[PDB]
Amino acid sequence: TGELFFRSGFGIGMRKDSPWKQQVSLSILKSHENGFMEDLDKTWVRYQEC
Amino acid sequence: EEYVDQVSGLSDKKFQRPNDFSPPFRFGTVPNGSTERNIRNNYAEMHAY
Ligand SMILES: N[C@@H](CCC(=O)O)C(=O)O
Repeated sequence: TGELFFRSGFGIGMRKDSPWKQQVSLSILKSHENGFMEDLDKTWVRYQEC
Repeated sequence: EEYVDQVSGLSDKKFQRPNDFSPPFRFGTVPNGSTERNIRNNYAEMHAY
């Protein structure tokens, strides 16, 4: 019931002095443009049984 | 009662095979943007159409 408020998304937490903090952000944006995260969404999150 | 949508998304038969129906479905976009770059890398024939 109701609308949405405090709209914030999920992320991967990493420490500040991490060498991998740049290669992860370039892989999530690449998986949103080729349709990789919509197979993961229709398999676990979207079979609406009732 | 309640109405229903005409298409289901970008993976519909009307967007992939426009010539296999009635006088073809007419869809397009404005170039020089991000949606054109997204469509070009994922669909070639649809991009040209
Ligand atoms: N926001 C797009 C332009 C608008 C669109 O493509 O829908 C861009 O900066 O390229």
